[PDB]
Amino acid sequence: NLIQFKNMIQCAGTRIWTAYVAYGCYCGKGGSGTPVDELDRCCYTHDHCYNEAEKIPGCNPNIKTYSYTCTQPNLTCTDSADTCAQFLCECDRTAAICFASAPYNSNNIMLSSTSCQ
Ligand code: NA
Repeated sequence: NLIQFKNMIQCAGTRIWTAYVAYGCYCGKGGSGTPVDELDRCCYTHDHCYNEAEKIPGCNPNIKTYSYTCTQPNLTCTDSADTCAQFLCECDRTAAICFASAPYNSNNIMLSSTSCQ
């Protein structure tokens, strides 16, 4: 669930989802070239994760609602039976935690430069 993902973001970190709407070559719609930094790599992986999520029968990353808990800054994916929800929650949780641990070079914001092949 896209809504859950953004809430899952501010749980683990301090930066809201808007800070990521357009960063590097992969954070934001689509993605190309090679990630420019640690954060952009976070987004790179997240996208491949969703692409994978779609290879699961009846599994759409945008609409599928999963179960998880937030004991800030701790995230927990409670799903175990539902594979889509499980796998999908893992994607988002991984990215949320990744985002919060990686640095934010405001320079790599909105750039496309030669960097994003
Ligand atoms: Na993306």
